[PDB]
Amino acid sequence: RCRKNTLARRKGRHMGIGKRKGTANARMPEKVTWMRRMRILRRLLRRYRESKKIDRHMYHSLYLKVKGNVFKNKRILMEHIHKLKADKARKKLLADQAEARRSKTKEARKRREERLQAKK
Amino acid sequence: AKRTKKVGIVGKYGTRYGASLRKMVKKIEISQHAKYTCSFCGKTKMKRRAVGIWHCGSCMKTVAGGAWTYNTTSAVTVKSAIRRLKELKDQ
Amino acid sequence: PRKIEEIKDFLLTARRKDAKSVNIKKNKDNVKFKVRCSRYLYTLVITDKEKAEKLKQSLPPGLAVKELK
Amino acid sequence: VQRLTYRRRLSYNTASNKTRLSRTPGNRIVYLYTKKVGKAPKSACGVCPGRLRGVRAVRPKVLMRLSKTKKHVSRAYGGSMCAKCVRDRIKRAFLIEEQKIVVKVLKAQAQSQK
Amino acid sequence: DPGRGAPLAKVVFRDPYRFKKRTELFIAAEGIHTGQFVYCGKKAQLNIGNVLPVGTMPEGTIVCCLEEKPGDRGKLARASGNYATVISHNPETKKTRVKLPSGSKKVISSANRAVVGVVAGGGRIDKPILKAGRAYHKYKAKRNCWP
RNA sequence: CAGAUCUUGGUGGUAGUAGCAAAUAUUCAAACGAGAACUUUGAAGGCCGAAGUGGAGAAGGGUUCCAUGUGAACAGCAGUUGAACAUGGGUCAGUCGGUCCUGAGAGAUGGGCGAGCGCCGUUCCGAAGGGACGGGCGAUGGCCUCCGUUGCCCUCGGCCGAUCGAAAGGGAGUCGGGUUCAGAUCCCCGAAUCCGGAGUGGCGGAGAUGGGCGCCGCGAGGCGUCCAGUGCGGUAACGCGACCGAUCCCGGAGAAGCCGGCGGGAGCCCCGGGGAGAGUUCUCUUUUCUUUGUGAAGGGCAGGGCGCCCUGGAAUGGGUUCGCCCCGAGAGAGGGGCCCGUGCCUUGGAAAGCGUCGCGGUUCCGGCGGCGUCCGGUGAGCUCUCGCUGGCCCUUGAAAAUCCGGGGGAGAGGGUGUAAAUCUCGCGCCGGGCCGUACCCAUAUCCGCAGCAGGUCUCCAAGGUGAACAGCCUCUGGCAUGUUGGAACAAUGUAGGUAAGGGAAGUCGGCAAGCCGGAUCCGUAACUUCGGGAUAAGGAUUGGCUCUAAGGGCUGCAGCCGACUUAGAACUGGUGCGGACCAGGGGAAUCCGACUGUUUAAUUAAAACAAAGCAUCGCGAAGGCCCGCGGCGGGUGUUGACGCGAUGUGA
Ligand SMILES: [Zn+2]
Repeated sequence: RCRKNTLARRKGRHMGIGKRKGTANARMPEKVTWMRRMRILRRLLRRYRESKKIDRHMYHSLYLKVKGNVFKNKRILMEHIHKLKADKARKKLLADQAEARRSKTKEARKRREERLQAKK
Repeated sequence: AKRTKKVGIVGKYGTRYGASLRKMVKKIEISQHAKYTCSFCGKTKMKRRAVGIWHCGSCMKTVAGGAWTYNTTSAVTVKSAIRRLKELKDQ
Repeated sequence: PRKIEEIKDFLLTARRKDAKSVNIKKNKDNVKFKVRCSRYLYTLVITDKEKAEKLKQSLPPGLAVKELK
Repeated sequence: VQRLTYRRRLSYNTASNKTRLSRTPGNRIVYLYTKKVGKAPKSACGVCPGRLRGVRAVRPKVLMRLSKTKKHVSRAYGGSMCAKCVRDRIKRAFLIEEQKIVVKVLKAQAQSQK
Repeated sequence: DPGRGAPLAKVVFRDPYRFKKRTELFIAAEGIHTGQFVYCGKKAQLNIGNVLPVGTMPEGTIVCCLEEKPGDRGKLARASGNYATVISHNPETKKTRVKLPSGSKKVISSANRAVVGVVAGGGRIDKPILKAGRAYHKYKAKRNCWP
């Protein structure tokens, strides 16, 4: 019988607030909750660093955010890093347009002075 | 800090013992528990192991100091005057 | 106890002057001899029954009991 | 579940009455009193916080049977140090000593040369 | 030193008559540390915590752990935060006048030692014990007198 | 003798009376027996419910132990029973403790005081070492070869204080199975250990066995010379199997508090598969219940840990914990060394143990045959244990007996085959005396004049519920309601309940009783020393079942698989849902004490004492205060004005 009831409670019945005497901090402590969260997030970031998906600067400027829990859950972290990587990609691409549009004219000027000293 | 207004560190004394006692003791509870800079190795590792005895962290030195700090005004002025008398004696 | 990995040294203990006896024991996985010397029980673990039966006859001296199951 | 019983005359708790659990061949859970661990020798300079990294750590009365070699490092002036002593005390015993003797020679020449 | 706020300094001296060391315990003058070399005797010039006989020092060498008669191994003014100030000598009759912690002016005979500097553990009486239990714990290491 | 609350002894009435009421509870059948409300077996229903009505101990009791027999006296009834009575039996230790050492102390001779039995005192007023490595001489015993013994002569030593004081401190060394009418870490079987012995070295191993030489030789070695030989390896941490040594010295271990936090190992608990016995079958249930192991000591391996090393040199600062923390005094980065090692492999070792099916001895059997003792998971669980790191103090956290490391080199030893050595290098020979050793450890073996609701120190602690060692129920383990049963169900009681309407009108007073009570979401006053007040007050919700979203790791997904918790939603019941259990009545005021703490054991828990804070007073040791019969007596004093000693008030 107890195995049956435990199975049912695992599924979720019997556990409404009507059967919860004692604190929420007593059902599952804040300290353990935070440990579970943070030891997951950092075992994430170290794995990122090994994979080289993020380098030292990103990792060590993330390691204080995860500690101040601006980020809450592994999925939140995944989206945020995929997004900053997209933003670094955007910055690189928009720097590349800059250097290309620079060089085009910066040497059309040399060929322009060739034309000028041909016409004079 | 956000958690208090003017109790500082002696908040851990609840609501007992009075007011000016806690004001006269907060001024000392921060000094005796702060970590001073060991002037023998440079690190931030100087700490009180008991009354009147100060320890360091890496150079592992121990210096007899005040009960709540590491240099009483009296001690430092005595050291200066010791210098000023050795100078006079030794020309 | 002690384990002897070497047949010749096992034999040398066997023909020392102070071994009380040697027990031969069989099992479908292994065969082990046990020379009870004066202070230690020296066990030999032979995993090849043909060389085990040749060593059985190899054991020289006048103390050869006992053979077990 | 088996509730157990102290196997010697004491029934108190102390430091000399300390226990480990184990299982016999006959499937019985029994106590076994253990020998309280100790510490390896330490800094014979008295400043190095560490304790020696060279020597077996056992009850000091056990040493009457332990092998010579196991109770000391192979170095000279060692085996009575701590890891930080074994290294830095033995270096310091030189970087002080030789410099000082040489400086004594120099200042002796200075005393001769007014 | 249990039941005293003026921590002791344990000093190793080579014994100049045999091959051994004597280890004494002075009252640590303020500001000394481990690994200092302390100079004791008649000709050891002025340094902190380097005892030299009263009367071969100028006027104002703030001493502590003074003696009372020549050869008491140091008696006067060694509690936490105290000191005695030499005022002036009497070169003949070897009398040096010292001003003691309680405003006294005693005419101490010369050639009795005194550690130079003030006593460690100073400033001790400025923090209210604030609680009966703490006062209890203070006096239970010294003597049965507290309640 | 009539008396004296007369003394001792004896006997009535009260009286077959009070009474044999604390903690739920007993019933059927049978055996022995002259005999059964109680003994015993079998069944059934109950309780202690692991903070036991359990299994062991320390004190303390002292034969209460165990078998048999008796039921004369006791067990407040009975009794075939006992803790009673009588006759028999029981306690086996190098390894378990004492003995060993020292703590707070205690207490001797030197000395002192004292009419005096004696007292004071514990390094102070003392010629305080009876020890020894060794050199020299004598005297010897063998075999006075050359080793052993003694006396004498030197040479060296701190007496740095006799002795006792701990069955819980320190204190080397034993574990598993088996056995009894009672004894087991003791007896039996097996497998290890510590110390001391062998100064006739018992064996092997190390010391350490060569380098250069000219000559007979392909060679090999050889002949004679000489010379070195108190270890080897790695740059380092340190390793290898041992690797000379005294007085003397330095050190180490013995040997250190409380509390928080976290991890690693372990046992136990929980879950998925197996097997093997058994429960249920009126229908269902690959089901439910028990069991499903390897010590000591080794040898190896993972597993933890370092403030240990080498390379190189970091700001675009970095590393990283639950929190911290570390870094030009060398970060990360690689390559290593050590410490622990209870976990796993194997040696013990399956032959033993266990669970099952079976056959003999059929009796006594450590009887003999079979098949099994298998494979995974889980975790903020609990308990031990191991480690890292913190916080606290006007508290800093025992001592010695013991054993060990290094420094130094007084000496020893040999002549090219070998010695003195061997901190334990491996074996082998021998020894470990004395005393305690049963039982109970408590609503029956102890103290309370008892088989007394009183008291007395510890270990270990299953499942469910729930925050939980709370309360409630159930397993292993016990128990017969606590000095009796039967039939009645009156009054008073004693302990529990309930109530129409009214709500303190009762009474000296809301005394007693009653109401609130856990969670989650909301929500907050006066006042304040700014932390409190504060669970203020006040309101809402709470079951069952059916779902959805979110919260993980292992080999961007893809694939693998598992543990719980949260938030939201639909439906459902006579509006019921912390449904037993567990669980705060509230507010506006006055008086007193600041608070916590403590007291009148056996009528006074307070406004009394204390208490921090404040304020005094003496005292520079030929001293303040104080004990003392006495002294160079004694405490504060292992002390010195931020210290003592004497007071008052009391944040
Ligand atoms: Zn420092």
